[PDB]
Amino acid sequence: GLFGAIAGFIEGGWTGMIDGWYGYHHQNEQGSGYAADQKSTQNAINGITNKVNTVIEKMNIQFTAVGKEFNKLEKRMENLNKKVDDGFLDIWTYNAELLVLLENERTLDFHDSNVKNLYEKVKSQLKNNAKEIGNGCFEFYHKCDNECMESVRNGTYDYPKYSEESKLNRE
Amino acid sequence: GLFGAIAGFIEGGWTGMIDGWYGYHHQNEQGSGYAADQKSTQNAINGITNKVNTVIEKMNIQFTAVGKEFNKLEKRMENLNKKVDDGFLDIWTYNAELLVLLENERTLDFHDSNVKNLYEKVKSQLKNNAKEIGNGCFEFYHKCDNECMESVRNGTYDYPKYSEESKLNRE
Amino acid sequence: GLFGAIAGFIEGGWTGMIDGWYGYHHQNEQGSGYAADQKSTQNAINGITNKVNTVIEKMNIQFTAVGKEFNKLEKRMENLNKKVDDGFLDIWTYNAELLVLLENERTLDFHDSNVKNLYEKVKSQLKNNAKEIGNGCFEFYHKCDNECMESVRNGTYDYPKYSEESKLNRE
Amino acid sequence: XALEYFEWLSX
Amino acid sequence: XALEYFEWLSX
Amino acid sequence: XALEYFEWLSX
Amino acid sequence: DTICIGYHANNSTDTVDTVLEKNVTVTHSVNLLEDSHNGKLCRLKGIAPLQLGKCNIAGWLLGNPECDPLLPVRSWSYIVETPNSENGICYPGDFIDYEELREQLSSVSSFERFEIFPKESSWPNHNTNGVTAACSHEGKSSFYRNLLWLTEKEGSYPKLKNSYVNKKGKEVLVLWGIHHPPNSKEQQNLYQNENAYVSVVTSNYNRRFTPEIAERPKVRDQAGRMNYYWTLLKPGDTIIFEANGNLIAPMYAFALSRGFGSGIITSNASMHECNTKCQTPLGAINSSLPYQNIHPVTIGECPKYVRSAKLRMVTGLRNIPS
Amino acid sequence: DTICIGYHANNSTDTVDTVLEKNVTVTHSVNLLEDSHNGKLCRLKGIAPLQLGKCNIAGWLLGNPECDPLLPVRSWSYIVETPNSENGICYPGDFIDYEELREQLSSVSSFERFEIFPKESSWPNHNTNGVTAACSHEGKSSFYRNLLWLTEKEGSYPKLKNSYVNKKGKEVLVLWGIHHPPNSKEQQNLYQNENAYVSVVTSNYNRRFTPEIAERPKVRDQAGRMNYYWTLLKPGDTIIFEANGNLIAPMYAFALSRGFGSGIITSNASMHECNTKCQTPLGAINSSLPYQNIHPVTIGECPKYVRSAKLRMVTGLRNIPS
Amino acid sequence: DTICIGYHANNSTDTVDTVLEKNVTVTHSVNLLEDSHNGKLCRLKGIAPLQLGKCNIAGWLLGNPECDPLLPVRSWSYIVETPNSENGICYPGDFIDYEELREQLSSVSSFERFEIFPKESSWPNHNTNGVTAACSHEGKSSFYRNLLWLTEKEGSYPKLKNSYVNKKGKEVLVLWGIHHPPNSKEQQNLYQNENAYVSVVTSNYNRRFTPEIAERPKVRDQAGRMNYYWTLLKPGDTIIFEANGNLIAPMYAFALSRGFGSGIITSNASMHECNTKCQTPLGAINSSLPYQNIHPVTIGECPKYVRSAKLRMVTGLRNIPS
Ligand SMILES: *[C@@H]1O[C@H](CO)[C@@H](O[C@@H]2O[C@H](CO)[C@@H](O)[C@H](O)[C@H]2NC(C)=O)[C@H](O)[C@H]1NC(C)=O
Ligand SMILES: *[C@@H]1O[C@H](CO)[C@@H](O[C@@H]2O[C@H](CO)[C@@H](O)[C@H](O)[C@H]2NC(C)=O)[C@H](O)[C@H]1NC(C)=O
Ligand SMILES: *[C@@H]1O[C@H](CO)[C@@H](O[C@@H]2O[C@H](CO)[C@@H](O)[C@H](O)[C@H]2NC(C)=O)[C@H](O)[C@H]1NC(C)=O
Ligand SMILES: *[C@@H]1O[C@H](CO)[C@@H](O[C@@H]2O[C@H](CO)[C@@H](O)[C@H](O)[C@H]2NC(C)=O)[C@H](O)[C@H]1NC(C)=O
Ligand SMILES: *[C@@H]1O[C@H](CO)[C@@H](O[C@@H]2O[C@H](CO)[C@@H](O)[C@H](O)[C@H]2NC(C)=O)[C@H](O)[C@H]1NC(C)=O
Ligand SMILES: *[C@@H]1O[C@H](CO)[C@@H](O[C@@H]2O[C@H](CO)[C@@H](O)[C@H](O)[C@H]2NC(C)=O)[C@H](O)[C@H]1NC(C)=O
Ligand SMILES: *[C@@H]1O[C@H](CO)[C@@H](O[C@@H]2O[C@H](CO)[C@@H](O)[C@H](O)[C@H]2NC(C)=O)[C@H](O)[C@H]1NC(C)=O
Ligand SMILES: *[C@@H]1O[C@H](CO)[C@@H](O[C@@H]2O[C@H](CO)[C@@H](O)[C@H](O)[C@H]2NC(C)=O)[C@H](O)[C@H]1NC(C)=O
Ligand SMILES: *[C@@H]1O[C@H](CO)[C@@H](O[C@@H]2O[C@H](CO)[C@@H](O)[C@H](O)[C@H]2NC(C)=O)[C@H](O)[C@H]1NC(C)=O
Ligand SMILES: *[C@@H]1O[C@H](CO)[C@@H](O)[C@H](O)[C@H]1NC(C)=O
Ligand SMILES: *[C@@H]1O[C@H](CO)[C@@H](O)[C@H](O)[C@H]1NC(C)=O
Ligand SMILES: *[C@@H]1O[C@H](CO)[C@@H](O)[C@H](O)[C@H]1NC(C)=O
Ligand SMILES: *[C@@H]1O[C@H](CO)[C@@H](O)[C@H](O)[C@H]1NC(C)=O
Ligand SMILES: *[C@@H]1O[C@H](CO)[C@@H](O)[C@H](O)[C@H]1NC(C)=O
Ligand SMILES: *[C@@H]1O[C@H](CO)[C@@H](O)[C@H](O)[C@H]1NC(C)=O
Ligand SMILES: [Cl-]
Ligand SMILES: [Cl-]
Ligand SMILES: [Cl-]
Ligand SMILES: [Cl-]
Ligand SMILES: [Cl-]
Ligand SMILES: [Cl-]
Ligand SMILES: [Cl-]
Ligand SMILES: [Cl-]
Ligand SMILES: [Cl-]
Repeated sequence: GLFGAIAGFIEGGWTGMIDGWYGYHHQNEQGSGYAADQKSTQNAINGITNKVNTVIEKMNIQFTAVGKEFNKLEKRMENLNKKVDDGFLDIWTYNAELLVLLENERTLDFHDSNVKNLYEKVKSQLKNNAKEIGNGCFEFYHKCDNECMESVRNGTYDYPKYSEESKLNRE
Repeated sequence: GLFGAIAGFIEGGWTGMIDGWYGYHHQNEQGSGYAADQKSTQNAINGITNKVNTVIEKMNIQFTAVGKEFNKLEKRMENLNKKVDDGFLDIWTYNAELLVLLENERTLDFHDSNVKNLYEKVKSQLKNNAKEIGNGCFEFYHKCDNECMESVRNGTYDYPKYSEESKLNRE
Repeated sequence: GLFGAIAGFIEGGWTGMIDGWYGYHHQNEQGSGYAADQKSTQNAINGITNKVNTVIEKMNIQFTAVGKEFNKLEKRMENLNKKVDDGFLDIWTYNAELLVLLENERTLDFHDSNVKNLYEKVKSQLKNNAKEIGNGCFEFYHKCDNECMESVRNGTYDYPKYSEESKLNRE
Repeated sequence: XALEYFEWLSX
Repeated sequence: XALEYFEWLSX
Repeated sequence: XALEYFEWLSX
Repeated sequence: DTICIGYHANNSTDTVDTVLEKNVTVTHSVNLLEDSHNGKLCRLKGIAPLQLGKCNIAGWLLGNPECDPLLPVRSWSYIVETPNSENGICYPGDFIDYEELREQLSSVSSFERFEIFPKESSWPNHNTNGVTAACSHEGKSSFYRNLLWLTEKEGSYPKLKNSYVNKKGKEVLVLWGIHHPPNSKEQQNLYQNENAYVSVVTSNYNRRFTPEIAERPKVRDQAGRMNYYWTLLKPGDTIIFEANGNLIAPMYAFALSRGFGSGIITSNASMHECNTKCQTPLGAINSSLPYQNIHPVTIGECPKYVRSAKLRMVTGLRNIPS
Repeated sequence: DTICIGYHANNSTDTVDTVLEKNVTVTHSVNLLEDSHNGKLCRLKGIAPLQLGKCNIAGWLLGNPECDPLLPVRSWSYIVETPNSENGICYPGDFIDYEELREQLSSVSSFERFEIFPKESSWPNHNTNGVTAACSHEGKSSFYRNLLWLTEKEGSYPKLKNSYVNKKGKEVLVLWGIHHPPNSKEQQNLYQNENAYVSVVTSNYNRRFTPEIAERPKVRDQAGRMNYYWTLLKPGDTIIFEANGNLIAPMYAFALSRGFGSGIITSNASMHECNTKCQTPLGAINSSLPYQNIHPVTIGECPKYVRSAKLRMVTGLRNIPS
Repeated sequence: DTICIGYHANNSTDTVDTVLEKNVTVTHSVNLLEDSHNGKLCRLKGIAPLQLGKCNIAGWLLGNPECDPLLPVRSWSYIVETPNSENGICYPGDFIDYEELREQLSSVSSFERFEIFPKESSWPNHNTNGVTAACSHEGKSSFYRNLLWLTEKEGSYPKLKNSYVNKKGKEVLVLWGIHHPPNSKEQQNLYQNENAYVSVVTSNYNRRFTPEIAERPKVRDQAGRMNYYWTLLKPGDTIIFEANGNLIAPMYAFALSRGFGSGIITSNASMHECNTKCQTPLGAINSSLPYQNIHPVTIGECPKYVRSAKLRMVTGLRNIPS
């Protein structure tokens, strides 16, 4: 994708993360597991909800539209009515299909961007207390219990608190 | 946004930067202050000017268009004229509103990208002579006077010149 | 551009890379040269081929459309037929020009993104065994022969294999 | 309309 | 048209 | 249609 | 100790198209294109349609004997004709401004069939029993229920002049006919005047009709012709008929109410005990989706018709369970 | 020592909509939708409109006595009718191809009213003083200023035959009328011939008119009718009138010039001393914006009409003064 | 040792426009807008067009003597008229529903000109040698090849009544004319009856024509007029003509086949030995591109017409050889 995360440096998705679009997997002494990031997922849901609803809203209700009849001496008017109906139909089929394609492209890009931004947010929180081991994962240079993990997930990671131990393990 | 800078890792805007869209704030011994980056601001202005003008240009001048009248035995033609006027109106209302929405989205994204690119340009100029302290700021590992600051702003920062002192403070 | 690579931190293109859109230039003891990255180039070609073909496909074949004639007592019908033809023409000229502009913008952005993603892929492969010397180039902290270079190009670079020597030169 | 994909969503 | 937002702009 | 820009392309 | 950032995958097999790539499997998506109908004719916002059975508009309005007579008063939401309408104009001839009349009926929501000129009371000194085999019913020769074939009585056709004042408080559709014999012998035997004429006037309508006698190819075994005319008599206005021959007089007329959202459709489907907000000739649509590819002809509040086979919007992610 | 990268914020409260999000406060934006008018009728590119006052097109063209007579020659940029036009056709009857005539006038930029057939000189041996109460003026019974009611003189209506050769170098709009008495007694008292006829010919026009006598409901206290006809006589061509009764003759005709960008509008507003490039029935628009939501009816160079309430393009940034 | 990442540059000078920026030089691009034609009239899918030479539709259908007679049977893909068509209606008068007839011919793919009423055999006791100078050929006075001017023979014009039964298995276009002398003297000298009439009937057509005598401005040195009429006789149906004067009888008629994709165009170009899938009045288009800015009038399978001067899609990169 455009931002290089989804199907990029993060190769695949997680069937095991069932409560959100974007999130985390962790592994420490207490155990391992998945936990979606609800803030970013909720933001994305809000956005895409507004996009879908926008698409539906822009199409007005189609009120009654039926054919007309013409006698054998009104061929020109019949063909003009037909030219009108066919023209409008062409234009609306075109508009609909194109709008759906464009918006689909932008939606996948939007997701890709959300995942990348989340990754970068974590990276900038952790700094050199952990190392990037690829595939969107970080390996801590210190012990990170459930409380530490949660501090990372809810954006309150205390870098100085583990800076020393990390410096020692990093050597 | 899509690039994660505006309302992202750079939380808010500067009411104190009054001479441009994107720019800098600095703090050293000689004092502190704001200074917009004119190159990027001018590029963005050029772009968005061309976008606005493009939107206006694509809409041709609407020349004279008035109603017609039909007698009581021309109901079909009256309804066909009406179907034509209403169809064209639907299509143009749709086109206008959609184009404005799409372009607005792309414009905000464009700004976000400009701010991120500026940040990255500075970061790559400074390297390890400074540290990222978050919120789009850099803390120098050396004394950076007005001349140094300006060298950073106009893209001529001399890394080797401060490399030693920076290495010492970074230890 | 939107991702900051093309005409960005990678100032210009390579007339000497004749076999692809994106790729590499290398310099070692055995010599120097250009080699395009075929995977990314092929991906981009697939994408843009599908875009062009999509644009062509959305426009249906224009079947026979000729003018009609009206007597001196059918001015209203003549003007209505004219209003129909001119309306449809306006709408299609608008649609065509706008679609081409939008898609052009997105295409340049797409290329920019491909180049940036390739650069980042290499960077993440090399880590601290090399240093970013700007302009999209990396300087190795170790000897990188043709085999090493190729390992970088086809995504199998062995970081531990050169980690020691690199650490020594980096000191 | 709403995309009710998760139960914790806010909709 | 021009966006005259700053006086140093080039317009 | 095809963009035959390089001969190694797959088209 | 490790923490990883990732994204949702699931088992979904929904595919969408994009501009750079077709056929992408995604985790979540919404279909914007309605393609299902119930195959039935339904009520539209609680009002049943007007079904003409074996008749088309012409056959119903003229009063063709072959169709089952409708109740005196009807109200509807749309009018349905059947594709194979065998009973229309049964006596050969042109129906002037018929298409315009259909277009008028397209915004009518109710009719009341009332006797505008009573049979035994409006045309004294004339015969009113004229029938034909072109308009047969149950084998026997018959005639339009709404019209009356006035002919000579006791060897004479005196000039008639009758009128109706519209006090219904609504528009009144009045129909009549003008007969054209194939020869002057029949013209004399029927109307006793070779130089006959018919005159019909209102405040805004003014037409005169003259018999045109000539031999014509047989249509429904008839060499004669019958031209059908109509006018809408405004509330309070008066219509006047005057003739000394060839007038196929009005007997029943229609008091008409106007409405919105109606129309005339040709359909095969059957009426059922059901209700809908959107009706097509193929069946009713129950949907809030913005598009439909079922039929271009719609009545009520319907999605916009498109030719597309598929319009699916992705909401979720590119699905990679690998 | 520190340096930070940031972006503009200001006090602006402009909001725009996007696809992902509605109602976003931004630093800079442009409005593309014009919604303001001056509520006046103005000159269009320096040319005043043609105002018909109490008349519509019919009343002006026929010469209804109740409207203030216009100057002999006029030039305009658009034609204005008032919603409540009480003075139109004052003597009841049909105006044939009236709508087509309006459509012709929609591209006319100038007229010259000239006497095509002088009153005391064109119809000898006939009376020209016929008047009616349906076309009253200042209480007294009167008649169309542009037409002349020819009747019998001294107990006789001799066959007339007069002609006009168009040497104006422009199209000449010629109007006439055909009278239809309610009975043959009046037909005789007026035109002395029961079998009357009117004939009008040019190089490309050819029509014959026959009186059709019948009793009719009173309209403006008239049981008779008057049908109005018109034709455009090409430069150099000749029109010929020939009749022995029922002809409502032309007296004044119109030399017409063609132009572009004109049209006919119905408006309430008043003419002011002002100039514009775009005129709507509600008022004039002074704008270079691409869209307007003021009115679908426009004359001149106007923005495209849309139903939108808002079309605002963001140019600046997402505004976060926090 | 170093490795660099970069992107393609080349020598291309192709420029495209974007929304943020105009006129961008790129490495690769595709043109979507066709702007080239061959300046010739060609075959369309292997079928040559119908060229009318000096005639328009009217002149060809009536049988104007000045145009080179076509082969008895023709099949075409589209009809071409020349801008300067001098030979059309040669005897002055109105061609009723002419435009509708053109629209009918727009879906006709073949004709067979056959003798519907043989000259010396269909109108006994009448003269068939009538000619005029308005329809001159090689200097001499002549007449329409497809029509026959019936006049009085030996001081008498007996009532004629002839008919044709359509056994061609296709629609048959039948044309006729009605003559209108400028005075009753000529009416008598030609048709010996002052109260003449013409009657034309089929199963679905029914019209009666009456001479209208009046002096008229000379057109092509003729004060008389000739009105032209037509009808399409369905397979198996019968047309009947009946008259005692003024009938310009049919002699040749057209058996017509229907087709698709045809039309009528006005063009200057010449027919060449070439074939195309798309034909415009300016020349043929050989292209698979989605748009064209050559001409709004197209026949066959053509790109969509737009006003654009340029529609170029970028496929490659921003080209920076620096
Ligand atoms: C976010 O995470 C931080 C770190 O886990 C949480 O801080 C803990 O909060 C609990 C309350 O249940 C305290 O009793 C713990 O002692 C806290 N840990 C620390 C570091 O002291 C914080 O509560 C979480 N919530 C939010 C919204 O920030
Ligand atoms: C950009 O910044 C560099 C660094 O401030 C400027 O170099 C200074 O330019 C002035 C001229 O006013 C010299 O006298 C100073 O001595 C320079 N400083 C150094 C590092 O020597 C440069 O002038 C600025 N302008 C541009 C366009 O680069
Ligand atoms: C990708 O590059 C790696 C490194 O150059 C290649 O590994 C070499 O492959 C050749 C086969 O021609 C072996 O004989 C060499 O010994 C390999 N080098 C090493 C590191 O042992 C690999 O073949 C390349 N191909 C792919 C598709 O990965
Ligand atoms: C995977 O998705 C399929 C739908 O394609 C699910 O199948 C449904 O399963 C539920 C309950 O498990 C049933 O009520 C439905 O009848 C099934 N079909 C549909 C159309 O919903 C399936 O459950 C999903 N499985 C997992 C593990 O996510
Ligand atoms: C569209 O993509 C689908 C994948 O969703 C393709 O279907 C798969 O095709 C592969 C190869 O034949 C099969 O192994 C899978 O089992 C198919 N999946 C399913 C669920 O059928 C499909 O071939 C693609 N269609 C096109 C025309 O591109
Ligand atoms: C903030 O923006 C407002 C507009 O909403 C400005 O108000 C204007 O102030 C100027 C001079 O300060 C006056 O001439 C105008 O009459 C005011 N209204 C408008 C509509 O412009 C205000 O000045 C701005 N303040 C700051 C600090 O930027
Ligand atoms: C659109 O956004 C505006 C903000 O510009 C909202 O208006 C603000 O609403 C908050 C909450 O009520 C108030 O505290 C602010 O004072 C409002 N601002 C102004 C200037 O009025 C507004 O509510 C939003 N509208 C919708 C429907 O979303
Ligand atoms: C640069 O592009 C130009 C086209 O603008 C090339 O010119 C063509 O050269 C080939 C062979 O070199 C000739 O067959 C063509 O006739 C030339 N013109 C065209 C329109 O193709 C030129 O070759 C290119 N040069 C390089 C070095 O890429
Ligand atoms: C469009 O861009 C082209 C570049 O492709 C401009 O043409 C160049 O103009 C410069 C300045 O005059 C010249 O030095 C180059 O030689 C021109 N190139 C060519 C190949 O002609 C052109 O001026 C631009 N047009 C507009 C209106 O923007
Ligand atoms: C309904 O009519 C269609 C023709 O429109 C015909 O194809 C179909 O067989 C009919 N079906 C039924 C059930 O009558
Ligand atoms: C129409 O479909 C919706 C979706 O199930 C359902 O809620 C509703 O009851 C249906 N309405 C009727 C009248 O069947
Ligand atoms: C103008 O006419 C409109 C009706 O179109 C009416 O609503 C309004 O009251 C009138 N206003 C004035 C000032 O005459
Ligand atoms: C129209 O408005 C513009 C904007 O102020 C102004 O420059 C111009 O003078 C106005 N024109 C007239 C004639 O009022
Ligand atoms: C063809 O006709 C056009 C007018 O449509 C005229 O401009 C042109 O001179 C003509 N050219 C030729 C070769 O006849
Ligand atoms: C039309 O042009 C294409 C492109 O060269 C060519 O392949 C084809 O032969 C041409 N067709 C004809 C009939 O000239
Ligand atoms: Cl987790
Ligand atoms: Cl600064
Ligand atoms: Cl290389
Ligand atoms: Cl009749
Ligand atoms: Cl029911
Ligand atoms: Cl009349
Ligand atoms: Cl003034
Ligand atoms: Cl005639
Ligand atoms: Cl050939």
